[PDB]
Amino acid sequence: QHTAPFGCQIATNPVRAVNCAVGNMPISIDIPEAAFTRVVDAPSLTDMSC
Amino acid sequence: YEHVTVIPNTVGVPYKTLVNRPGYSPMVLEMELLSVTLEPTLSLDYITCEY
Amino acid sequence: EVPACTHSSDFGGVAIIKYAASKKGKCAVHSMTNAVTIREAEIEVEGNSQLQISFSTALASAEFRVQVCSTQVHCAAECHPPKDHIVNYPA
Repeated sequence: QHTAPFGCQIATNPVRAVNCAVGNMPISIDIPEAAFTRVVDAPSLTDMSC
Repeated sequence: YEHVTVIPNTVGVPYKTLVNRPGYSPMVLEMELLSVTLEPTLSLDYITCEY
Repeated sequence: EVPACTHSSDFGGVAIIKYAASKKGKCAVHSMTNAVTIREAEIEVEGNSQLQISFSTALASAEFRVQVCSTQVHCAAECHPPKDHIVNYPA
């Protein structure tokens, strides 16, 4: 809990390594077609200043 | 529509991804890691105590 | 403007066309490109408004002209491949 690298937090019952900042993680999300709206059916924007 | 993305193994940091399905208006998803748990498979050899 | 397009056997493309009409009436919709096909045969127009149309194409890069009533409009679309290689209906 105090000596492990990558800022590891050690928990018990069951024993486990929690929040170890090592590497990356790929996430795949299959969003349904019902959540999508067409470009033509979506509001278009003109005359923009920032 | 399948959206594949890679985020760093860092808990507490919010990451935003742009979902662009051709012909459809873009979508923005906010992802945040709350916990990353690594549980090892254990086998008890023995236990020690006071004699 | 093409917010969504997927080149497949069915109408996997969505297109929004902005216009300025003289009066209320019915106008015919037809693709002037032999590679793209529109699902809508006729729609209703009024004045300063828009219209949503469904289209089917095979090309990845699709530049097609849509003839609404008697005037033509150029559509720019970058369609993506579908999840299935074999389909259950002809096109």
